[PDB]
Amino acid sequence: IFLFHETVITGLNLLSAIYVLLNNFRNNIKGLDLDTIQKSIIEWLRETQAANVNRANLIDWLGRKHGAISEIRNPGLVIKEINMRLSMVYPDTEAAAAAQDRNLTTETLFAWIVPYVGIPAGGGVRPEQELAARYLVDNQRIMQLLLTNIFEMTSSFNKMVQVRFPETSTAQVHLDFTGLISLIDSLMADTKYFLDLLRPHIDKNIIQYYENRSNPGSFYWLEEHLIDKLIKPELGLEGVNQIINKTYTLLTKPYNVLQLRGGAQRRDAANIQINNNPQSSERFEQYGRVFSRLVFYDALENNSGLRVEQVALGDFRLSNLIRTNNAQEENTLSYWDNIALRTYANVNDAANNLRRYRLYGSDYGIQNNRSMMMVFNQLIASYITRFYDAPSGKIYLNLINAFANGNFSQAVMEMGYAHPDLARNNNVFGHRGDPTEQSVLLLSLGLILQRLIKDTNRQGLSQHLISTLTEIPIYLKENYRANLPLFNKMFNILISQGELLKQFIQYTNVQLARPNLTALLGANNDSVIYYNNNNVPATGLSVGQAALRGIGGVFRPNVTLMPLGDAQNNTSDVVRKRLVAVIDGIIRGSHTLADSAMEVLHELTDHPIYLETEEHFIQNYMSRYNKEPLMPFSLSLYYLHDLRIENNEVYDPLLYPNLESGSPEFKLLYGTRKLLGNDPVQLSDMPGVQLIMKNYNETVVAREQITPTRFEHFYTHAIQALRFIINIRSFKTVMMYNENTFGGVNLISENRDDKPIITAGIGMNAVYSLRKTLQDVISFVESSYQEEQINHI
Repeated sequence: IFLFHETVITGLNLLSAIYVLLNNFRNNIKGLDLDTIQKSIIEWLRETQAANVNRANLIDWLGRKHGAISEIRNPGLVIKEINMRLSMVYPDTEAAAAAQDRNLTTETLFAWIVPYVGIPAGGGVRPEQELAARYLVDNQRIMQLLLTNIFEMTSSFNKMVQVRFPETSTAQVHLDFTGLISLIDSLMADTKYFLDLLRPHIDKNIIQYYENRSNPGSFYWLEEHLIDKLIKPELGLEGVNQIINKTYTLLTKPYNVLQLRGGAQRRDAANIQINNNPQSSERFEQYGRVFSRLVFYDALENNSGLRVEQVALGDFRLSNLIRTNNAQEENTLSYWDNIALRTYANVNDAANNLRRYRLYGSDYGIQNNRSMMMVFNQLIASYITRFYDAPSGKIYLNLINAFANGNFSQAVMEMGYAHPDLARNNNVFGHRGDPTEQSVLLLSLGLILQRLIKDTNRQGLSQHLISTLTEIPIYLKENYRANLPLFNKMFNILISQGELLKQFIQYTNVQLARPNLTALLGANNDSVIYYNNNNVPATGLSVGQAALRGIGGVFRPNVTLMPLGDAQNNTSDVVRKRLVAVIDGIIRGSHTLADSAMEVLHELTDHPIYLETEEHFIQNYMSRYNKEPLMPFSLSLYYLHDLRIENNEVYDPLLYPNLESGSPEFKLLYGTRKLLGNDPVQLSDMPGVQLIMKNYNETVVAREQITPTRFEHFYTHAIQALRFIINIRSFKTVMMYNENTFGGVNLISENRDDKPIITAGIGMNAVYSLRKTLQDVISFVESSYQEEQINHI
């Protein structure tokens, strides 16, 4: 009964979770199927009357099936918005410098294609219909969602799902699923094996309840939907890969070009025509804005597309260190009062008017600004916050030494090598140029770390630093144990995202040009930050930009921020070098902090045993109750619970490294820390898994017993599946702009028509941890009365 729960039900829940993710992945990729979208648009133009040529009619069309051409789940997401200013996507193909380019929108294109509806006598596609298939599709949105979905899915660990680039004639991108497929076969075989073994001792009704194909989440239901209709054919996984490749190829292929000039008086007049003499850059869709947003920010949109409201510096716990010298000295952090005479605001107006752009926070995890740079800086913020003990006012030096005194000593000790996230009030974030490899750290966090390394008391001794581990409080070492692995894994997720983006940029022909930013925004060609007819030069000499009294500004030209520039400063080659530079900076910082986290962890006497709620919990439980606490592997599946949604994006507080020692969330993280990691898990690292095995073999006779190799194999496959699922939904997905993506879908439901893992309803087949609260799980472990918990199961 207990063993059945721990083997059959656990394996069925894990396989069902794998199916949910794979099926949602399939639906998303089908939703971004560019081959179908283009062919359907051409068919629409072939079969539509001239009067019905409008975006509404096409949206209705794509929502329907037309012969072999499949419907699209969400037509409006992949067709350009009606008023999308076309110069926002196609670089200067456009003349953004006029008030006539303003009347040039997708509406103009729909008005331009009216005369080229219908089929020529030959039956072949019109050239205009091929141009319409290109220019009417929101290609940038497709590329963004495709990249994000792939990046959520990519699972190089355990060689599960590997994104390989075979650069042949097609712009080839392949998702090798062999590892995940072999793992699915393995867990299905193990699930069937324990079913066969336990059939004689379990009620026939229970076995049929977990086997009958009509019951969702049963073994044979999975054998139908997960294997027969997904892994090995409905659209199979290899067909999904085909659509991924074809879509990416179609996104990056050469096309014929239109001359997008227009605007007689309104948006239904066309100076548009075929351009049979195009520049090379126009034959290719450009995705510089998309990649920019993925890395740091998309400067073209309001506030560079970020959520950056000016807040008092004291919103952050460590605001007293957003400073320039010791606490007892006179602060010099200020802002430019007048640029003509280069005067600084005085102490009072500086301390009262200075605001921080809220790109990170101390009280929450990653919940906004899911770009690589801002995720990176928010992780640093939480890092310093969690490990700086306020009552003592100390942080362990080895945590930050390599970062602030080593690889990133420039961003912390020198000025200009950080993004300026401080300014006087009534100065919005605005439209901001590209950072460099050396300005991916937020200036505010750099100043904090500078204060952490350098601050000294009146006797010259270090103010904030503890030099030896022996003097770290106990609970803080517990916090180390539980949170440092999360920090390492997350900085490595950033590294993996950056390296994979680099492989896409390098091993495919994608063009990464930006539009004519200065024309669209009306900014100066020397402007490094522009917002509402204010031009911030690369010197940073603008009223309100942060500065240091008596020394100068926080901007270093050609380092802090690049000019936003015109189309010529926004070519695919240029933006390519800029994106890769920012990526490399993120990667270097993440490597350094991750190595430091592991270094401090290695110095600690860390022997994680599965579901110890705290140090020495097992031995003390044995001492008090003379028995070994129940720690079934099933409880780890609690992490498969529904993620939290905020502003349509998932996050997971349970699996964010800001947890506090002794809390229930912390106890789960402390118990499952090696299980969440990437290291092999031996069966002695899970003592309750070994005890349930021994207790079942003591009852059954030789023929029906289990080998420590069959148990080791099942659980190796149980570990891998759980890690694959968790790494998708709670990490890769959470650390990226994930709206309209598959990674964060709920795996659980109380409706069996909704999900194959059914909790608290007709068809309920979920493990104990998915039907109960976290407190129930922790007490499941820490209760003396084991018989009543076994009675629960």
